[PDB]
Amino acid sequence: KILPHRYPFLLVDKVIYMQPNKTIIGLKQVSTNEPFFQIMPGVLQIEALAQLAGILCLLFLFAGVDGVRWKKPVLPGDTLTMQANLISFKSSLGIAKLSGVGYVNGKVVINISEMTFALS
Amino acid sequence: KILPHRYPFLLVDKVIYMQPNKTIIGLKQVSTNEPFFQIMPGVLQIEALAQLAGILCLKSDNLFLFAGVDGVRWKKPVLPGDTLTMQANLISFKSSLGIAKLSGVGYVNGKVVINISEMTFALS
Repeated sequence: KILPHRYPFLLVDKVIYMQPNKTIIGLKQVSTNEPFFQIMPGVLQIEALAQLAGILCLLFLFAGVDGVRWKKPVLPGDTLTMQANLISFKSSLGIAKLSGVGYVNGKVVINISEMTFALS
Repeated sequence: KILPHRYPFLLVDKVIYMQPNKTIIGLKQVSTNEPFFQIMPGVLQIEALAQLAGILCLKSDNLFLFAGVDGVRWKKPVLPGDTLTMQANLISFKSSLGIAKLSGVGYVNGKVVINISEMTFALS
């Protein structure tokens, strides 16, 4: 099943765990045959985490990101483990914001304080 | 030529203005031709500027990797054919801890389409 993404390539090979309106965990095996291909740029990590967050929430648009630290370089051979948490949602100012964290071998390679998304 | 960027593409067609230790303006004419996508992914706009900023750090002096980014806001959508006008500003140079901080803005037809408060670079 596939849904939004302005970015052409979905960066979530698998949603291994999801809890409606609360949290979601997924992962990505970085192959040597990735469309954006050697290291996965942290900018595409934001993306992956953005998509996951979007999976959870499910129109939506990526309105902004805050607090991003790329502590480590993702390499082909690395499996990006990701978890995003819904911080707030507003059937008002139609805005939703979640936080995301990505790991490699149980170690944090990326941190995102808050990703903001807007309706339609 | 020159530049480290872990994104295969150089999202900056050309630097139309440079003031070392201070600022830099560049253009990116979004084309239907490219890889990312049809609308331009916000994250690549972070990328497009991040590279523009990097180009400036390189002019200041030394490898600089992208370590953090804050206060990013995507106001308007960038469509193909749009001419991205970006400008990064050198915030600091606390390269005690080997770290640089630039801010950045991108405009399309004189209107702000993206804002990045702080982009952090560092070590090697």
